Amino acid sequence: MTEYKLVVVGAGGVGKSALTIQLIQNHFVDEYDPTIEDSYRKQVVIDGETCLLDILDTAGQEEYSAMRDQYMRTGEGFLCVFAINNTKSFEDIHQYREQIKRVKDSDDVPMVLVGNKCDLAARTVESRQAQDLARSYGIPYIETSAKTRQGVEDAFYTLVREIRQH
Ligand SMILES: Nc1nc2c(ncn2[C@@H]2O[C@H](COP(=O)(O)OP(=O)(O)O)[C@@H](O)[C@H]2O)c(=O)[nH]1
Ligand SMILES: [Mg+2]
Repeated sequence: MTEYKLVVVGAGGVGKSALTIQLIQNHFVDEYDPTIEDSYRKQVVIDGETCLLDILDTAGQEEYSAMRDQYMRTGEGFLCVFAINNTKSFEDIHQYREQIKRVKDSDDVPMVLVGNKCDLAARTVESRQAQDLARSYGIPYIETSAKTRQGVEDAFYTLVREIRQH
């Protein structure tokens, strides 16, 4: 049984928590108390090999924050969540994809830019924009929607596949 860390990072509201709890409790949550920071684990099987995945769903909390930075150095999988129907999450992934290079002090993490909130018609972020920003860094782009587990499997799976190959 291997152990991988899903270092999640994105805008506060894209649906990072609702995505984690979904794979765990299995239910759409509209308010999972944004004022809560804890590590959510999950034992599942990727492809004939069970592997404990310590999901790291950071929360809000302002002021001093040294535990979130320490996790950026310990975990390895980076699920850069970005709500396509928000736009601010996109600008949040631009800078969020620099501090990761700070912590590890290098540009070679199994990075993964996911676009949450892709189960609606209001598409403020066209796929061409996320394709020109993610493809530029050389990172895979996927879709996700906690409102129906749509894409949640393509993100978590492709994440363990990037850490294994590395
Ligand atoms: N339609 C839709 N709304 C979502 C989705 N994920 C989050 N939201 C909305 O965004 C808000 C924040 O969700 P939540 O996951 O609790 O916040 P987070 O912890 O910052 O991700 C909620 O009020 C939801 O209505 C999703 O997959 N689909
Ligand atoms: Mg939250």
